[PDB]
Amino acid sequence: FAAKFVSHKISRTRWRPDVFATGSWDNEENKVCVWKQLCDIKHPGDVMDMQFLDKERIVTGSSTGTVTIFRHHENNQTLSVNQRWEQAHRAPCTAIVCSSPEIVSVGEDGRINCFRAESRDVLRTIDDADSSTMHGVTFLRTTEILTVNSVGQLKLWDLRKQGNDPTQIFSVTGERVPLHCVDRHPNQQHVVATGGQDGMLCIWDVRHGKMPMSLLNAHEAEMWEVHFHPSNPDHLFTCSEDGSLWHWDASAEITNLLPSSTLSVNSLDVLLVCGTDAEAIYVTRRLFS
Amino acid sequence: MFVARSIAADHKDLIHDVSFDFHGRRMATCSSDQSVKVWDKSENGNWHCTASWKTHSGSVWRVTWAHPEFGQVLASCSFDRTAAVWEEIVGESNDKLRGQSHWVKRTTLVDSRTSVTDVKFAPKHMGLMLATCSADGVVRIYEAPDVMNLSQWSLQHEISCKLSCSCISWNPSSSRAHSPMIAVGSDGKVQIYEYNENTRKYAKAETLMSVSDPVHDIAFAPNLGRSFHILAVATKDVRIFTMKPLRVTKFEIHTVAQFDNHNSQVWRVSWNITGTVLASSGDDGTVRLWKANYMDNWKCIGVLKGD
Amino acid sequence: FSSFPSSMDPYPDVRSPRLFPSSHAKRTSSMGLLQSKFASPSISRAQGSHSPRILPVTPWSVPAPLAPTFVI
Repeated sequence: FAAKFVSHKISRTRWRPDVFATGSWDNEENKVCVWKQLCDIKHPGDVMDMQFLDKERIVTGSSTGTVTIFRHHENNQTLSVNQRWEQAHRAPCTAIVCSSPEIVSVGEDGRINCFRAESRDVLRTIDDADSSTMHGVTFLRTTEILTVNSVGQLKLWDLRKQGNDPTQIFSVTGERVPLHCVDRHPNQQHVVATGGQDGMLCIWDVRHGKMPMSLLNAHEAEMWEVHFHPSNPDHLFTCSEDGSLWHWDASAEITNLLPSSTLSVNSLDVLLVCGTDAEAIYVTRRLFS
Repeated sequence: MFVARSIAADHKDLIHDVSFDFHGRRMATCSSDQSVKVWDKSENGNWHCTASWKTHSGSVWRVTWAHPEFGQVLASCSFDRTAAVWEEIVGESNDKLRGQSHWVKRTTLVDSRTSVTDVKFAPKHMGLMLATCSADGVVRIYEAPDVMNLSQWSLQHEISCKLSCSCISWNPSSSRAHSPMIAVGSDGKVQIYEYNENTRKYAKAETLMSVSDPVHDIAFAPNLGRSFHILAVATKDVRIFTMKPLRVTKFEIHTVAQFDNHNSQVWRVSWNITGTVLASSGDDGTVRLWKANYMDNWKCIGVLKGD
Repeated sequence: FSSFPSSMDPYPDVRSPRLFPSSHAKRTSSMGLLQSKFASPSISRAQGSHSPRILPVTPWSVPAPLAPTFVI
């Protein structure tokens, strides 16, 4: 575990499409670097959506509903300014996921606006005015979607058919937390689990009823993020909003086993980092040990 | 990229007052051209004016911003004998965009029979409350008794002063910890004021003595973490007074310091957000920043100049 | 207890609506400014100078039967 602290309260970083990049809020120049560092780029506008759409291509949605795209030709170290959009949500998207031919996005006010590949024309839009902050977003069976508002409100919706209604709705008995964590299985495109604010372990069976298959509180503060193994579904580890990843050993344990005791964490992709509530500075580099 | 440079106000006539919002991101200006300008500090660091409009028929001396809990409200003060309240308006259709912002009048205060020198919002804890002082020499306090009705401005109180110069400055102390009181500096003897228990009237607790020349400005300092209160006057000398309540009467003043290194009129006195730093400006064209010593004496940290 | 006393005074509900009941309230010897403002408005409804001098006269006397005269 190497923690190359580089003095930026980092908002995001992800595994290479060793290889990696990073992105950060909380500065004048909106901060994002590649990699021991490749392409440390400045831009105006935050980082809400983040997906390196090729080894060159790289897209990013920003705070004002903005969506910036560029192409990291690491060979010439040049970024082709791929795509721009002014007002998506002007809030940011409050999660980001991927869909086939389009980003499975959602925002706080809920402007589900579908930029797609070469769809500089934003054609499709479920412009349902989501009242609470919709921060839960995924493709389930694309375009099966589910907007989850900040009442944790996991309403299953659609985008492939038309009409702005949602297709279904998942919810806990109380509606206590706001949206921070969910869990679409790599084991199955139907299996999910609601990671919530008490160190809250909830499990959402789509195909087998829809009850709270779990309710288990282990971590301190609100739902941070996790890192699943990108081919080992069972192995993961869970944090809370200070950042403290407990080694939630569902491969087999959970303990005080992070390089912990810090502030918050940035963003999730591991094959390695996660993301807590305050999005702060941390690093790691040995993610199979 | 960021640069701080000189910027044109866009006012034909002379600028009487500049005020910051709560965040310090926005600035309001007023001038004798009868227009109020609001500046936005862009995230790209250049001040750009948000809007300018013709507020009054006669020169606008003073301006102030209310607490951001109430909303975006600016109060103005003129030689036309009126104070106006304005509320910023932005409209967006329950769709992206569609929001338009323009200056609007919530209300007018006609009650002042003469040209008004100053207007100040009271502390946020009090509610929407403001004071104003005029050539009639009558301090008036207006309240909005309903927060919802920003047009509903009642006249809470009227008290008599003397005649000539004027400035007002509320105690910014959060209430629960402290009582409301306000200093008025006109011309020359100046007497402040406090608030009574349930008489619900302002009384003259004490006066700030030793004032020299006309009282150009007065400000009360934020009393954050200090039991005692501090008020500074820019006469044609700078003075700092320390108020202490102790416990009929319950007031005492001391004079902390006097400073003449301006050698001339001190037009503006301003405090820090914390009350840590005082500033003074004058006809020398110098702006002095002040710190408190461990002894509670003031020292000049440094001087900015301009020509 | 002043607030309680005021509430008790307002509890009488003598009649609707009267400046005579406003005077029944001034019986306590304490008068709200709002009433003064209303009186000024009524006066408004040389006149300004008289109001300035009349108001001063009212201010001079706070004794019973004086406020009523000042109001008149």
